[PDB]
Amino acid sequence: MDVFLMIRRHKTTIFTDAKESSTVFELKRIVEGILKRPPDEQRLYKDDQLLDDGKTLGECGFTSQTARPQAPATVGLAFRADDTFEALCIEPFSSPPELPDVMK
Amino acid sequence: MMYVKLISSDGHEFIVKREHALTSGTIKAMLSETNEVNFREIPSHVLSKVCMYFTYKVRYTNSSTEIPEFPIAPEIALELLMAANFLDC
Amino acid sequence: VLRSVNSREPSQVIFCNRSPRVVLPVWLNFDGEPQPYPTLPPGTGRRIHSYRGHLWLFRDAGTHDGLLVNQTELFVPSLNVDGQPIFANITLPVYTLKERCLQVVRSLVKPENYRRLDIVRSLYEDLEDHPNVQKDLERLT
Ligand SMILES: Cc1ncsc1-c1cc2c(cc1F)[C@@H](NC(=O)[C@@H]1C[C@@H](O)CN1C(=O)[C@@H](NC(=O)C1(F)CC1)C(C)(C)C)CCC2
Repeated sequence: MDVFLMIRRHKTTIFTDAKESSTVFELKRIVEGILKRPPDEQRLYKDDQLLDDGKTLGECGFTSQTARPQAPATVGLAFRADDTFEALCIEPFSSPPELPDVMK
Repeated sequence: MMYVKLISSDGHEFIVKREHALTSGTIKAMLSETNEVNFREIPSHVLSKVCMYFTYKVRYTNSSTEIPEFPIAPEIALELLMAANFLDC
Repeated sequence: VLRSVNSREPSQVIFCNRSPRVVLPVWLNFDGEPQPYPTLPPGTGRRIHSYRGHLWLFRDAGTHDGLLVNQTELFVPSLNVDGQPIFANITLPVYTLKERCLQVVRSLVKPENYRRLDIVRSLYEDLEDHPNVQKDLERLT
């Protein structure tokens, strides 16, 4: 069962897929391969909840029917900048304009 | 795998698999020699939907399995169309 | 050119809507004219009586958007083997992003106000060209 995810840190957004049986650590290995920073310097989050590396994505709520290809689930990323880890910050996308009158 | 970066007009950088992005010949030509492509006229709330469409197309092309609708919120429907019209997606 | 063969040979078919759209079944008569049939709500299946050699295409009932039957545009009932009816599986095609956006905007904008939108005139012309079975049949031929 494939799950589709957005790993988001600041204005960086990674679109990727994994298995529901895959662990958070494998997701971190993918993030390492992309952004070149080791898993021990990474911290992953579902909402405001820290994710343990040993748990599978399904246990942490990432199921194939909530993490859809046409509607992927959001996974927050936080990096260790120095001795301390940074706070979880995900910059929101731009806001759409007001709906035109002809569509309203 | 191989990843490329697509930057919106408002600075959001989306990292997507190369194979998923190469479905569009527009992105394929825009790459050629580069793994980074900047879209100065496409905002993030539209380009994110574009990447979602990339994933959706790669997953559901050639499926007997019931294909779900691709959702488009009204508030972005216009701009996405323009983006699509400019990229032939 | 595209027309049904008057075989007079029966073939029982299962119209299976595996799409989230209200499906209109269109049979092509012996003269090549599209004929509308009763609609199917989303996720529903009907057992019909049709004939071998007959031509069927499937549309969105409200918008006339093209739909796929058994992963192709046209369905022709065949011989029933061991009393088993023939499945016609109506699914959503993988639309281009432009066609999906056009569908959404058409569903949101009255045809009167297409020109009032702030888009390129090319796109007005594209909006007005909303799905039509006859033009699709002509191009096919
Ligand atoms: C319930 C329903 N929900 C979605 S659709 C549907 C449906 C319902 C019905 C038919 C077809 C349908 F989809 C009906 N079935 C047909 O009308 C079939 C379809 C096509 O094969 C043509 N046809 C015929 O009977 C034609 N007859 C012949 O060709 C000959 F008998 C000389 C050989 C016709 C010229 C009388 C129209 C039967 C009555 C009800």
